Amino acid sequence: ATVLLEVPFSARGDRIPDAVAELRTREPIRKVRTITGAEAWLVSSYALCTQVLEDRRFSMKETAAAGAPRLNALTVPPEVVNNMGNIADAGLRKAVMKAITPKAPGLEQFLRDTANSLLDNLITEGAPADLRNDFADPLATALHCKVLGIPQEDGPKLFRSLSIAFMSSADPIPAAKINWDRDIEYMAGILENPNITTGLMGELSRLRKDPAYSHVSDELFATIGVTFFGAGVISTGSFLTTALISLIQRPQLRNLLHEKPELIPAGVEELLRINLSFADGLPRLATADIQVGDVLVRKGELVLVLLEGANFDPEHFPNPGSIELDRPNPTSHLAFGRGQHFCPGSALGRRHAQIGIEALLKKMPGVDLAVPIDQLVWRTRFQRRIPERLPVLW
Ligand code: HEM
Ligand SMILES: Cc1ccc2cc(N)ccc2n1
Ligand SMILES: Cc1ccc2cc(N)ccc2n1
Repeated sequence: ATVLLEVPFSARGDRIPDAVAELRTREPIRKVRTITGAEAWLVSSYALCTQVLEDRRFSMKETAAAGAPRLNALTVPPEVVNNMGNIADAGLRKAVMKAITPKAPGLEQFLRDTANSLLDNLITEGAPADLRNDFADPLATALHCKVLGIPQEDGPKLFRSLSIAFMSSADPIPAAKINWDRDIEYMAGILENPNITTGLMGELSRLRKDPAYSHVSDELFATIGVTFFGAGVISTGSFLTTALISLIQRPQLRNLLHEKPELIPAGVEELLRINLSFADGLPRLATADIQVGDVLVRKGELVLVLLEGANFDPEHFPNPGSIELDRPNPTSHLAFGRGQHFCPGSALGRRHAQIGIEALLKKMPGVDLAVPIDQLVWRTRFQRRIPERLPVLW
């Protein structure tokens, strides 16, 4: 006897397992067991993934209900899974969205200046350099301090919560509550701090004292700061790190982007499409009985939308494992989701990766891995796939 197929399949972010294409062809929705022991429906074709993400009867918020089959344990309060919903209900969606666009005056120059300073410090120190810990993550942390309006020197301590906050664990994590409560107290202090007048926290601090928002809770305001810092920093640092691996492993493309930097936006869109940074399918709970392909998903069951299942589907992206800069459907991948919950940080995430890549290719045009690829250590039981260190020379 064999056991029910377990997810996730591999924590490696540098290769897609051959199993995914076999599942997609044979059984694009099928039962799997998650790390909690729950059953779920794993959805792996582009057609069926888009169906589930575009049907709100597959609910994000209901994944937090007591008693439901779980992908992993909550690392935040259950009402917090619903954070964007709550932002919208408080009338704060347009203001949050405006504050996190990469369009603010000087923001792109700040990203460039910060990427160049981090790269000059690595060049001074000499090879090997670690492009995750000493490049992509500090660039993500400095960008999000600037976008929030909070001091750059507060970025490292907020960042240190993330290796626990974004765990994908079978059981509750006592350190995640200690760090969440601390980080909420920090963001509540920021809303009372008269020096914080710019970015997303300066805007929320003003709206807090405006009569049109006098009954929005102080818990929501602090929560938006902790959730957007952590989600933005983990998502952009982890995607930049694993896109740098895919670029370094393609020297022909690396040289083409170095020679024609105007192609970096189209290269970043293909690196988003092939990115394996999400370690688990996106979870949803059925709120009704709904036909998905050959399966009737029933009310209360867990569905997992496998982003690389959709993004490597050759029926939608022919020659899916190849980076092609002239596809006719280049932004139609699911790297930022789809539907009601499509990432509000999409533009910021694209600009962070374009600027970090442009700066790296100008400063270190000979960048290459300093260890054999199989020597990267892939973090396990985490919501992202990331190498613990990314050693390069140039
Ligand atoms: C390359 C970088 C990023 C990637 C690949 C990314 C990916 C995603 C994906 C796949 C979703 C959908 C989750 C779902 O439907 O279950 C999402 C949602 C979200 N993202 Fe991003 N993200 C990125 C950057 C950011 C940034 C920069 C921020 C904020 C500063 C951010 C904040 C959020 C929030 C708050 C949600 C939940 C939206 C809702 O529930 O309606 N993300 N992200
Ligand atoms: C439930 C949830 C909430 C916020 C999220 C933010 C992201 N960048 C990615 C996935 C997210 N998922
Ligand atoms: C045997 C079985 C299996 C899964 C079911 C899910 C439901 N929502 C209702 C009845 C069910 N019955």
